[PDB]
Amino acid sequence: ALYTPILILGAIAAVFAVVSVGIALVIGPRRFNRSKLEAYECGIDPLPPVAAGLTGQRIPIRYYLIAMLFIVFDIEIVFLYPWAVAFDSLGLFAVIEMLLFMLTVFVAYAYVWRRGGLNWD
Amino acid sequence: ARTSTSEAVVFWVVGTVALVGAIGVVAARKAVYSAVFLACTMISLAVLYIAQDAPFLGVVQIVVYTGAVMMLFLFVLMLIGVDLTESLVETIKGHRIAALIAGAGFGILVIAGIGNVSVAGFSGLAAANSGGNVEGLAALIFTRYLWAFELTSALLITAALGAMVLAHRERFERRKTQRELAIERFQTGGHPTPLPNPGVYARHNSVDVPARLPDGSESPLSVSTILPHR
Amino acid sequence: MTHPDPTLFGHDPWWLMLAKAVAIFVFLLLTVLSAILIERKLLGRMQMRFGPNRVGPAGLLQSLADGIKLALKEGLVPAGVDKPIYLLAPVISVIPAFVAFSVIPLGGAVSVFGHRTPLQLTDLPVAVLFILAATSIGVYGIVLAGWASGSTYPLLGGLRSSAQVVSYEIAMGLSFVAVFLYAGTMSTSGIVAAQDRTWFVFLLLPSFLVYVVSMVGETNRAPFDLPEAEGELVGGFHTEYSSLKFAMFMLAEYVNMTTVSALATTMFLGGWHAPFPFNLIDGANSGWWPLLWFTAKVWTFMFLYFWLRATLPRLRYDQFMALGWKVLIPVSLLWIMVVAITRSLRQHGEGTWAAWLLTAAVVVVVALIWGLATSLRRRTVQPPPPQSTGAYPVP
Amino acid sequence: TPSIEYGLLSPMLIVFGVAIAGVLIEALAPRQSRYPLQVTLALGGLIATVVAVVFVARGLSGTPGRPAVLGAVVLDAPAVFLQGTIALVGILGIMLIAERQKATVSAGEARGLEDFTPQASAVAGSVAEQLATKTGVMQTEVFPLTMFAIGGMLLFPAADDLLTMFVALEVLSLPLYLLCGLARRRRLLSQEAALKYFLLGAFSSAFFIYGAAMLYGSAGTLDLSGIAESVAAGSGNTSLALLGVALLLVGVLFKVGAVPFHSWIPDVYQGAPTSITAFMAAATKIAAFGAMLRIFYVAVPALRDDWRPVLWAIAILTMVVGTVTAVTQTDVKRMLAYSAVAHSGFILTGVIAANPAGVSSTLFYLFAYGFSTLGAFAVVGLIRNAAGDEETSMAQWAGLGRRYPIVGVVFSLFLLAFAGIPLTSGFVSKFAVFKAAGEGGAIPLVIIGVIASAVAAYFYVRVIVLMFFTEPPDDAPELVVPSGLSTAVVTVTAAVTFALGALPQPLLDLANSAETFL
Amino acid sequence: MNPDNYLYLSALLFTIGAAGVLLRRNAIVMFMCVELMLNAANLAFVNFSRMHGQLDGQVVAFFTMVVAACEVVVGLAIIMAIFRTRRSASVDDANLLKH
Repeated sequence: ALYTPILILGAIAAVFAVVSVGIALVIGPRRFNRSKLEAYECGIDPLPPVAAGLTGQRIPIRYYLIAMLFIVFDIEIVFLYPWAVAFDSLGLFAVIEMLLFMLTVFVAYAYVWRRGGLNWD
Repeated sequence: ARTSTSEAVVFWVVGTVALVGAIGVVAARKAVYSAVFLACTMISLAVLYIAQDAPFLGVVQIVVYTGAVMMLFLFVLMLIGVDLTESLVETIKGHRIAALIAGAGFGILVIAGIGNVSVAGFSGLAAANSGGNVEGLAALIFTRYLWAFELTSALLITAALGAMVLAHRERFERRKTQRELAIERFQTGGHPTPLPNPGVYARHNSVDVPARLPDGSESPLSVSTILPHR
Repeated sequence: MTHPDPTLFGHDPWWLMLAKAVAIFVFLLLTVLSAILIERKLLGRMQMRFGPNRVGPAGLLQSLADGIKLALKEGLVPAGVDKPIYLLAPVISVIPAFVAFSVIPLGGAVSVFGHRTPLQLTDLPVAVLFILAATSIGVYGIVLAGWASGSTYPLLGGLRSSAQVVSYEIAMGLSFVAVFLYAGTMSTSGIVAAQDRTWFVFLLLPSFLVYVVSMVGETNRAPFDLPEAEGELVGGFHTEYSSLKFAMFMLAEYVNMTTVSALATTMFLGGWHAPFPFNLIDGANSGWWPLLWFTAKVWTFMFLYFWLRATLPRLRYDQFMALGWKVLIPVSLLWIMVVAITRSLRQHGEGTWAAWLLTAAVVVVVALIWGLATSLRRRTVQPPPPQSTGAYPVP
Repeated sequence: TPSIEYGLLSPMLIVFGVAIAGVLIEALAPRQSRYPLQVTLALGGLIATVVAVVFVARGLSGTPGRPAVLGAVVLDAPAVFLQGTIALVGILGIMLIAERQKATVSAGEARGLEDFTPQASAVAGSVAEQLATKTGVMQTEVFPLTMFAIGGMLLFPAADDLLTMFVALEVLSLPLYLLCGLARRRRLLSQEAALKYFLLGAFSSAFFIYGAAMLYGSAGTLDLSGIAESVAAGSGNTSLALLGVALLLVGVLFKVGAVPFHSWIPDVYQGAPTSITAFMAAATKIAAFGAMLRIFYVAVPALRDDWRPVLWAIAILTMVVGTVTAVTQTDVKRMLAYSAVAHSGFILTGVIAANPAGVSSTLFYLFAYGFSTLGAFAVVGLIRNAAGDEETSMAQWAGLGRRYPIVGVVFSLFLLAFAGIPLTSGFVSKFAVFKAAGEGGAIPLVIIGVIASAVAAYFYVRVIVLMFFTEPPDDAPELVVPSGLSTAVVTVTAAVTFALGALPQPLLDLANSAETFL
Repeated sequence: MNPDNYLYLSALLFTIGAAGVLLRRNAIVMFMCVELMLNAANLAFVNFSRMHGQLDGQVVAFFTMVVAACEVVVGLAIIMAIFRTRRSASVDDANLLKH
């Protein structure tokens, strides 16, 4: 229990959104046009159906390193929440424990930063 | 031991989503579809964690795996492709059948080993969550499991070191700056000032269209190097 | 004590919790329909215009008119799109946006038709992180809309949405920690109750700033409206979307604005407690007035949003991410450490030692950040050499 | 509040703090000063770790042992023995890893004799990689990573609960996943090895965690002693206990390399940096077998009649497929990999003993075999093709001993030890495990191990034939002795393999005193 | 609904994850399948912890998620290096070491 209001609000939202998309597709004019249905390219003809030999199959991101670091850091930061909420109940022992853990995280972060890991985007 | 029929409904719908999501992860031939299916499965498992009297675990599941599947989607776009539809055709002679058999057998055997267990006593979690689910997790993590919590830092550091050593590219492979490019015998402008635009024709103005030289031939420079002519 | 208050939450009759959900839904709809018109009129004023003032009296219907127009408009489904995901993306953006707002305290307990119930749809032991999870799911709508549209500009917009997450997610998560630390809970009712003595904005100012920046980022609002970036990507991810699907994207963005501003109020501005000028007034925190105060604070955040739009360019998303990982994350992490040590010392009687630390720590941060700003980087200069092209003589 | 036995946890704490300090050295130390500090910081730390362990050994003289962190870590005699072994093997491994190139005419000497590519993020053979090699840059991040592995491998024997073992398994595996892909030459092979090892290690760790889940379900706790009390007390779910034991065994057997799970080792040991190959083939085997000893002698002894028959088969397969597959292997590195596969089964025989002699024999076997394997892989690293690539094809080794009698003799000693000929620690080692197995009722395993050793002696001996009994070919590989560190590793290792075979009672008394778990 | 059903689901999910690692060449897909196995283990821990009236398994799920994140990042690093050298993320292509 205690979650069924969240489910009611989610159900209201999902019905609202699904019916919204249905209205989008159903209400208003509809006329087939190959030009209308073609990709937007600022008015220029979009590439042939076979976009090109190779072509935009793969998109490099310049922050792959920061994305990888984000994975680990985001997961590792969730340990703070139980520590934060249990603070004043765990005592100085936990304070020192998390200070050491956060210093370890800081060392990781400083190694990443000072060695240019955060720079290429 | 039978949990509330509401929990039954939640399990059935959500675990249906989770099982279908895993199946799509394995079966979807577009990697982006597989990523989305993984996100669905993670969300469903988070819902199950909440339903099993594990609020914080489920919520953290949603959060962290939203992040994780976003990054895995980025890496799918980088390393695999934007909408590449992989063949999924067995390349190792008979490997597909052997893998299906082994997976099914392992699943059947694990189900057999699990068998009926809950009938042997299912102590609800209320006595534990009382006082705060997160409070209980904090009590355990920083009291009994403090050493493992500390070693998670080693895991994090090792991941960072691996990323930096294998992924980060030092100065030698650093891409030249726009500032750098403009320089060096006035690069990028001395040379075909701004390379000639693709040709514009009636019925064809796309970038793949090569421009026409005075004699009527097609200028190779007008069309980019990467395009497959036209 | 153990929030959510078990004597208040989880005991609504089915119809009453249905009505509270319906009221929250209608409130969010009217709040978005307001925010649209109010933002346009306030931007006009900040640019010396009147903004919309014709459609209906005083231009009231302009937001409603735009919504109905988008409804009455052709439902486009371009060829070359992943039809399923292309149609789902607005739904994935919308549902979580509405869901997140469920655990937002719009008031204290009130006796509606005898039933004592909160002016709040419900509350959870981990409510704040539940909002975070809903908002994080919502970004899948943006990213999958960008990707599924099968066009270069939507693709770039969706990639910018992914980068946007990589920038703001960790900063937001860390910004929550200090509030949890002073509150001793993750429920929003508990976080508001813990603010009876004083609002955490004064106590947790660094956390407030980090959270607000990560917020403006999370909603994709200027100067971090990068996924759209109409000046660069035309329409970003919501290119190729028209009619109610685009309308749903924008409604999702505005509901995210409302949700995150309501959270900011909840966990930094005493939630629904009346401001200082009405703090001393009798019953200012009882009955329906708390709803007025909550809406007032939320709309001050809305004003901050509009003001940011009207007075800042948009960063390049790499610059924004460098902000997040070089300023927001380090600052939030060091603030969490400093606040933890401060509370531990105060609980151990050290007293002044904490004040010397706290004040000093920020004083150090305010320096080193400026170090990354002007005193050590981003304030240098250089020269360059000429080429063979017979360049003139620079006086 | 929790009570932390710092004196007990001292070795692991020292190693992990040293790893953190090494990452700091990478973070805020200038390039030219990084390597001198790291090799300084690493080796000293491990030496300190060694020192710590011996004092901890003195600490456990009276009591059999003690837990440290409210369970989750128990320093008992087997734990300190395995931790000391891993510390020594780590010292040797880091002496191998720190070996720099043999400065010929230029100052570009940069940790290349260690076989580490100057910039692992670069495309192999790219102009960037070539320019980095010319500039003599080294990714010193290796030293912390290695240390982290040791830290994990120090804990993994000493972990006293499922969660700590799983965390330690990941902590030791991830560094090795990364290290396997940093080789200086044959970079394609090293990268493939890293990918294979990561994929299969992640698979095995998934099995490990799922088995931990099943054991926890059966027992209602994840401290090993609690699991033992549950299974012995008969209160828990026996079927779940068995399934969890099996799934956990899957992971631990992957870590040691049993035949059903060994397939990675040939490729990974071939393609990984020779230094990292030497380091891992000892350290990971030691840590995995220590953990498996703990699980089968602390966590789940009562279910012996249930898991004995399984290990039996595995051991059989391990000895047979591991040895037979090696008979016709033509690459020295891959042959040593299959030799390690076979010796995993040899160890597993003494684990199957399920008696104190089993533990003593296993500990001695791990010590002696880890040392011997580390030495053999270091020697295989010393042999070079004319192009610089480590010559590993057995044909190029013809007459290698004749051209280099000292290294030939040392490598022949290592091979004889692996075969288990007497006067080598390898004999005493195999004898101990076989004696434990027979005394434990597993004589048939002793017979099968006898047969497997007879088969393996052939491929151990063919290499000696190539070294000494054949004239060197026209293009014989030369012996490069990059630095005195590698020489010290080879000398210490061979000297151990020989002394510990002639007069093994030292360290065999210590193995005996480490026959009981807490 | 018998709580044991969750375990079956976990068993199924792990199974599918296992099958994925055997059937899909793309290294990213393999990583997602490994994540599926780890999450199935988490589900088993959560159910068992609910059964035993203690949060231990819920704690273990956190550490499993941490390990999953670190493993995924390490695999991503290895795959990035391999992709740079080869421009392919297929595991089958890493076949040089054999026999």
